[PDB]
Amino acid sequence: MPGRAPGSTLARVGSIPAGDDVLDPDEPTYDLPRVAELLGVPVSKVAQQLREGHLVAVRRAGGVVIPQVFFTNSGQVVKSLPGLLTILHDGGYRDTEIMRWLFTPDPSLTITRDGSRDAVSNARPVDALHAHQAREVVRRAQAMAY
Repeated sequence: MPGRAPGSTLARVGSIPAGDDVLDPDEPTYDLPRVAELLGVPVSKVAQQLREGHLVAVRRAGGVVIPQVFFTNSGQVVKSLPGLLTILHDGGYRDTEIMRWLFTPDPSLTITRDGSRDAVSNARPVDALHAHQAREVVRRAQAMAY
């Protein structure tokens, strides 16, 4: 049928919440001053990234942190990461939910560990995206929402 969809622009911007820390506190994390340090930008620009749906932050004990793993080994944001956020944002998934599936090692996932050559069955999808095996993560994101 002739029926165009008025969904030309996806809503990839909104208010991204910060709530329950999914990663364990011993896992490497970034903090607002540290990200400001990393990108060479003010804290306010870091907050803008968060407002633009480029990055996600969670709260541990009271402090707001951003997992190291959201940034590549080059200290850059993963290109398709705001992309996953786009689909999950449209699906109405909160910060805690995003990291939920993302930090859960999947038994049916067998990927090579980032930095390594070897394959790990039942690994965290984070290593997949960090090693540009992101498509499986995008798939998992899609399956999680739509």
